[PDB]
Amino acid sequence: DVVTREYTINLHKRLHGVSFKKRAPRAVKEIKKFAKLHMGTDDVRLAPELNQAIWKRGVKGVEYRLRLRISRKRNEEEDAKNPLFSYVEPVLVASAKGLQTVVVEED
Amino acid sequence: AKSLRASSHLNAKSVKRRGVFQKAVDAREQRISDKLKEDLLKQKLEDLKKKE
Amino acid sequence: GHLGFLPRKRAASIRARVKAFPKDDRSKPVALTSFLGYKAGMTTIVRDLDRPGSKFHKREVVEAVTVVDTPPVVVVGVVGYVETPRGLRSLTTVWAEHLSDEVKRRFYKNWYKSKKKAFTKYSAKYAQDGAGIERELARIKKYASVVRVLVHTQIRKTPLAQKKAHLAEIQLNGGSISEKVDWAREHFEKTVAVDSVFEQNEMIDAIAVTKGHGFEGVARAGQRGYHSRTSINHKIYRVGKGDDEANGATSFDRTKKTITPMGGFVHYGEIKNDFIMVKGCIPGNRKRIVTLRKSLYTNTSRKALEEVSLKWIDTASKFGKGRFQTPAEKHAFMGTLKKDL
RNA sequence: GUGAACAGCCUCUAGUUGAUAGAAUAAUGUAGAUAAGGGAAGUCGG
RNA sequence: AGGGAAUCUGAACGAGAUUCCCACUGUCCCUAUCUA
RNA sequence: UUGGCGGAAAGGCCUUGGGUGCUUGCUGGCGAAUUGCAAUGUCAUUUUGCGUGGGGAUAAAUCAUUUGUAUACGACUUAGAUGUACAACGGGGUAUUGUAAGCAGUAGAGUAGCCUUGUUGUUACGAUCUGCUGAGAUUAAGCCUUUGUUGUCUGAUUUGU
Repeated sequence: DVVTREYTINLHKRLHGVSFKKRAPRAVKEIKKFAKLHMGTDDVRLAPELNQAIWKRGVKGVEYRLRLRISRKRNEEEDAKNPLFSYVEPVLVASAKGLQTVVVEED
Repeated sequence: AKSLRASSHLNAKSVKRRGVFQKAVDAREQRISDKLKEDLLKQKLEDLKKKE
Repeated sequence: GHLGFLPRKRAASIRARVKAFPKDDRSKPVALTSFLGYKAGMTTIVRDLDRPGSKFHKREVVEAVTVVDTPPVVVVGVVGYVETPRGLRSLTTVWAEHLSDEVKRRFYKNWYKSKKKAFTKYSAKYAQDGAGIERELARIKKYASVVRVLVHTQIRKTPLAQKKAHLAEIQLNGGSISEKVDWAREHFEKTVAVDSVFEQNEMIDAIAVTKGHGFEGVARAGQRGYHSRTSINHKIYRVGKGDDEANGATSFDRTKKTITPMGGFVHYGEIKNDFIMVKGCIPGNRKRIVTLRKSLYTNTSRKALEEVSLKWIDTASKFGKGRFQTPAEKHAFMGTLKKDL
């Protein structure tokens, strides 16, 4: 089932007690793990714009709550994770603090 | 100082334990067992709530 | 260190079992000898001290007490033990025919995968005029020098996210073994309250598995913590009630409040049921199951005979710093706020 | 370029991202901090 | 626009040495916690 | 087959009877040999497996994920096949810091600037003070609570008296 939702992820919670040199790469791994939790598929692909969003404040200053657009799709022929992939994009907001997980209407 | 296992202190404490010192515990026990007997009747009323 | 507390190793389980019991008098009424709950909490009390001979006679003393949460223990069985030249030997246990979801959970390590087929043939074994159950109860009453009660805790009424209750064994110090096994017969599927075991001004010995600190480095390196410790002579200051509001109310304070602090205890919930407020500090941490036995012997000094006149219960915020007893006193002192109006 | 300054801190031109990785994060060890009250009582010897 | 005062040594000295007076500190009483 | 008894390892002891073979209590009649002059001459009792012909009974554990009362790793405590279930968010509390961003003002040193040469005259610049503002931010990661919204519920192995 190809379904797209949006999610606020508490990166203050997951990156708590993590060394300053390794927050941003872990934040990539935490977003991937979060998307694997919610979509039930292995291949979590990430937007290059989302990568720009994480790594904005260097390595030591990744934000507390980020609002994402995790999207289930269908993966093409010659695939090892058979046969669905998630794709995570950022969405524009002044503050991500205080948003409900909402199903995106596709047109 | 007299030890914890000093014979005379054990005998003086046995002089205590045959007086007030046990009687208060033997009154407290009766009050505890009383409320325990009171705890059967409440639950039996909640048996009769369903039996109604 | 202390060579008695050896080997300094990790315990068999979090629920430490009680090693010894209070003796026995064969003329006393039937009453429980040990109780269990869930230790979680610590708080400050003031009281006027009627301890004559002291430097604080007719003065006021502040002191630290601990709040063990104790939901009403439920009886689900009875054990009979024969006296042997080899110790004791359990010859027959008998159960309650219909047990909770909590205890049938205690019988499995993986609860969700199972067909939940625990006591199906045992309940079908009951399914008649008794006949075999009364046979095993005759077996207990005929022999078996001591009789212990199988109980369990009400885990769901406690804010713990565990769902899985603890089985225990509690002996009876009420004389005539007939009255022991027949008290049990009157108590299958039924529950036992706290204040039917304890009251105020009563010394107890709370046993607990002592707060694990893990690996540590003759004064030797190895394991520190997670040991099963028995601490004796902690005075019960208050027995409480769940339905009764104003548990935090004393003879003096008399404000309608629960002993539960603002935003609850740290790492543990509120209190929604019966509790014991014991003086000093019980071993183990918060969320820890403690088993409270009673004294072993007649332990009367003036530290055991005196009556406690509780003056005030501190219910201020333990999480952070303490400034207000009630939420009502926070917004009474504060005035009115932004999101209020 | 800021700055009184060859102090640093930031960059333009140009050139790199090479050094096994990943998962955990308890004690110990080395190094650096902070600490009630007292202020060398430590130690042969601040 | 860290002090100060004496003395032993080659009146100030010289990161000379010693002693004392004043100040300071986990050196210690007595360790506790955090980071790399 | 009627009970009674036995808890010290009871696991056995007595007893009520009906049937049922046998009895060397006593007396008869058959059969044995050639295993050749001896050769343990195998008749006991365990633990099983394959076959039979009848009864009976309808699992959990581990891995994987989670939990954190546990934790070097093991191990331990938890949680999860339609629920006062769990996960993510979300709200409410409790705490920590100390008045967020933005905007406005008559509060304004000192100045530029129109000349009505000012007795809060004026237009503008204008540290800071003041107000919206105990606000704003953070608040579980090892705090509490959950009538909100959204989703998950099924993968592999191993085990027999």
